[PDB]
Amino acid sequence: RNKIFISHATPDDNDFTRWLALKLIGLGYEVWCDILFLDKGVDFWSNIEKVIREDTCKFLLVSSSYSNQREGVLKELAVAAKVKKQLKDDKFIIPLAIDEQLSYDDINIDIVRLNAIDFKMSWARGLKDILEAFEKQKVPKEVADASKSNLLYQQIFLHDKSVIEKEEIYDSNWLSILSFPEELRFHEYNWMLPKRFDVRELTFPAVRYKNYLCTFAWAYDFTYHLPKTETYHKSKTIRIPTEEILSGSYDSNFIRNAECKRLIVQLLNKAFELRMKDKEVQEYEMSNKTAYWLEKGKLEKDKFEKTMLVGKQKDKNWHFAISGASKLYPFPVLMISSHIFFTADGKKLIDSSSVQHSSRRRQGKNWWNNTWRTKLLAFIKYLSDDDTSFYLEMGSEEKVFVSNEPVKFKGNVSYNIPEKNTLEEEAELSGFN
Amino acid sequence: MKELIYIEEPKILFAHGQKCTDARDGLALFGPLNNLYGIKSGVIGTKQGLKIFRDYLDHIQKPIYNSNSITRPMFPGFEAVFDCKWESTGITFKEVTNEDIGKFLYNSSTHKRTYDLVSLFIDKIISANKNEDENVDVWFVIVPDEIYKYCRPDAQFHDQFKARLLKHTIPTQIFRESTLAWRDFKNAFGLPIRDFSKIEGHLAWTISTAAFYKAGGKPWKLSDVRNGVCYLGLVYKKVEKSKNPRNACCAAQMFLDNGDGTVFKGEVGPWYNPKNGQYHLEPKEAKALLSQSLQSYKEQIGEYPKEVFIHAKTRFNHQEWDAFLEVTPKETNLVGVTISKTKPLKLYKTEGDYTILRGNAYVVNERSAFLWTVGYVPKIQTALSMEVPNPLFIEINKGEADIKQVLKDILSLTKLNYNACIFADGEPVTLRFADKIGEILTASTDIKTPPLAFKYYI
Repeated sequence: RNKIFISHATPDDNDFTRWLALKLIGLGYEVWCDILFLDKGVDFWSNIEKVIREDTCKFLLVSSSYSNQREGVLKELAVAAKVKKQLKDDKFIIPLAIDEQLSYDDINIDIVRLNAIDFKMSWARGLKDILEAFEKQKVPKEVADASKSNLLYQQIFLHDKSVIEKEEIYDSNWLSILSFPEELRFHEYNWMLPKRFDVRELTFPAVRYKNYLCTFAWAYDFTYHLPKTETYHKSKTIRIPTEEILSGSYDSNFIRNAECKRLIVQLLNKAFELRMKDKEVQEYEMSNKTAYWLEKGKLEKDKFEKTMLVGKQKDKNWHFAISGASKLYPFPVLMISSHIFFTADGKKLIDSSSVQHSSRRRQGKNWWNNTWRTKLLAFIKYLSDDDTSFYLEMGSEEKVFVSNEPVKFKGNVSYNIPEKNTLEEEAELSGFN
Repeated sequence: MKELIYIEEPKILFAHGQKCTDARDGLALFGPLNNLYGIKSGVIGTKQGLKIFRDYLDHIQKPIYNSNSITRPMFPGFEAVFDCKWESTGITFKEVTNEDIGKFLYNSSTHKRTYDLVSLFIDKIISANKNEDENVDVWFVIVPDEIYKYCRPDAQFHDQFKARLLKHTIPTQIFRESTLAWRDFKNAFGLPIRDFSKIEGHLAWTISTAAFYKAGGKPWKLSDVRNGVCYLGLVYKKVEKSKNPRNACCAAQMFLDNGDGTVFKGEVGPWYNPKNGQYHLEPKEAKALLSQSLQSYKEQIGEYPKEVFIHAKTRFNHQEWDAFLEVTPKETNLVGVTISKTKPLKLYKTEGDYTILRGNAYVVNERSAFLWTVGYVPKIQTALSMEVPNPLFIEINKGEADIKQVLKDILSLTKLNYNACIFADGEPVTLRFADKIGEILTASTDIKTPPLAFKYYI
């Protein structure tokens, strides 16, 4: 007989039972209680009674306001008293006074006369007193072993909270690119480019690399502010296949592969920036790139595709938004970054940025994986021109088709989705780290 | 298909050779790795601050419960976890009257106010360590929650005060009254400003494991580690007061498996590049820093590192590495790793509401990868980061190393935050305290300090 049996008001005293049982098992005092036995049978009370009558050597009793009220605690107490009388032992029962509110009178009449080890001041002092008594009463205990406590704790509290070998499919914010213009052209404009002329403000993207003009557009594609180009000769222009550049096989001393790829990146970014002008999507200036959102009332009830892409938070209106960047390694894609932009009425913008960031964090708190995914996909499909992709305008004949369906990633191990307890608890909380 | 890889939880060694992932489960269940026996306090603050500290110590002695004990477990009580006596009986309390703080707090500009008030709270501690024969393990600075409120962000009182103590090597822990007596401070309504009620027990955990650590404590240590893994963390801070835009300060946090890192303050010089805003080191100071770290490691361990991973938030140029590869023993493998934070690769999930797991990683190539240090962890049944997790881009910029090994090391280095007893963190410890250590270094520029552990930095 070595088990240190404990009775408590579960689930009112599960934490204390687990802590004390693990401490006593680690120090060698073998323990028994309702917890640690999740494989409960049809008749658990029979096994509990058998343990108390036969196997238990000491009967600790978690004494709390709800310990005496609970019926199971009282039944276990009565069985303990019966066994104690059968054994004729002075201290076969030990009340652990863990609750301050439990008054002297409120203590159950069956344990009022039994001296109670104190835990109200400190759990450590109570454990010291219990160990001192167990030494005095010569309670058996094996050599100290803290490995068994670890294994039991893992098997009990960490059995339904371990990753599972299950496959999950994730939707990224990287939107593929289907086709590029056939060739990239470097025009020999030389003097035809006006001095101190900002090529950024052009109908089509163009980078004034060296003395040339690099772009996918044809030589005559621009004539409004460049009339002299009507006399340009296509013989001087240099054509580099885009497929060769992307594949990297292209090698020439005029320009290295990396610079060409950076030029293509800038061209794609400018193409997206120009293309979003045609769409009925607003503009918000980020730190370096640009962000695009939807104003109030443009959609029917702000619910494109039955997805709320605009709504109201307190006195302001939040609009979901995106921002586009370009990547070519390891495969050409458009990076999309979700944003939330908060407006006084739904058509203007909030000048301040601190309010923007604070409201962004506050609204992100209330949104989660499904909301972010749905809003991003809805916005991207809104920007679509057909059911397959949307096109950016590089030239009069050349266009870049950017898909509207993000690249699919896959894991190998996953978990199980419990109820939204995190949403229930984390809600309305800020600044606790 | 852009397949991902899962890298298991690093697992952390505790007392009696017990390996548990959560910081505050194998701590309570077993106890600290090193069993230091006395945390005699030296609280410094107002009398009301002393009362708050005494009441909070009495609370800590008794169990404190969390509303959600599945995610934030409880605190069984200090002596029931750390098996050492930290009570209000032994305290070398040193008083500062309210008017004393007031006269040093009303100095117009935050500049003079902060300097004078930090000197006020520093002279007392220096005198206590000098002229008293009762050497207290840790000095607790219970600052009333008006210095933190009135004297808001050199800035960052918390940082300047800790920085002007490296020469004296006084292990100190700084607390705010609102952090301790959060119920007492309340807004216009009856609801306290900082509602810790659902995480009250959590507040008891971090406040304890930190205080134990600064009192010569080693709460935990990495379990699986290689024989010589010296991790260098190159912090960086532009000196805004310097007339030269190139001028900047740097250091190097050296980490073994022990999780207690040594800070090697560097030399202030032209390390900034305004054209592209990239920290870079010239051959002379690069060699100086590497030699300092190498000699310190040899002295502490008796032999030179077998491997040396220098983590940084930017890319090392060729001058830096060609200097590093010179002052380094042939029998050594030097690697340089760039750890960018944003690098947009958000991975939303089609299934439901909860976020992606924590061990998932996307390996771009043999020299680049993405790691999800934040998100949802089954053990906590909660998302470490709200919203959708942001990945972490890791590239082996210089040197030859296995990308999977670097990813595993970077994930393991997230479990070494003694200051906050949490399951894990979103950054490796080498660069986690980069801004904090940078501000500390900027505060302490003229004075040159030797290699010192974190107990005087964080």
